[PDB]
Amino acid sequence: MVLSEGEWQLVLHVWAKVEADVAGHGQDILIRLFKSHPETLEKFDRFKHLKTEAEMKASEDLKKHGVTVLTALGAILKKKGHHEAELKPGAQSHATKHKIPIKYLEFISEAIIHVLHSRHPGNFGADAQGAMNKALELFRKDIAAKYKELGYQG
Ligand code: HEM
Repeated sequence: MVLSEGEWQLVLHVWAKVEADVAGHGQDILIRLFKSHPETLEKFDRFKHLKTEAEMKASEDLKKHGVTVLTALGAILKKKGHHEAELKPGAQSHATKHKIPIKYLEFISEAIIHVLHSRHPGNFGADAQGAMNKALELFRKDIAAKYKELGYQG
């Protein structure tokens, strides 16, 4: 698939807002993922022990990881589809070290859309959400194709 320039503009316009507070958005998103799909928490040996949202909010370690996740995703989005090289080392770690099924990448995609919709309603109307959704679908498809080349396709 290919996003048009106007689609990339809607994505990067809301992303610019997100970047005013990377740590707070990172936290909101991981917590939304873990609350909505608790099975995903099981993949993190680092956070497996957290029992409530309160504990999650208080974890500086979780917040640090949120920053890491959104910084990597932001570097990919800013490539506007030219992300081949950037994708490769994360596809390999997520496929053979962490073992993350594509299903779970769909789950964090939903969490991202939820949080942006809640925090940026004026910049995240139907057209901007449609563009972000296509950008995340592009990302998942390319990561799925890499998974296949690497032997996981899990
Ligand atoms: C937008 C999707 C995602 C991005 C951009 C992302 C990015 C990253 C980055 C940059 C790291 C650190 C370096 C590395 O190990 O590659 C990481 C580690 C990790 N990711 Fe992801 N990730 C994503 C989705 C997920 C999902 C959905 C899960 C699991 C449900 C997951 C599980 C992990 C685990 C287990 C680690 C290692 C945590 C530790 O430090 O112990 N990731 N991720």
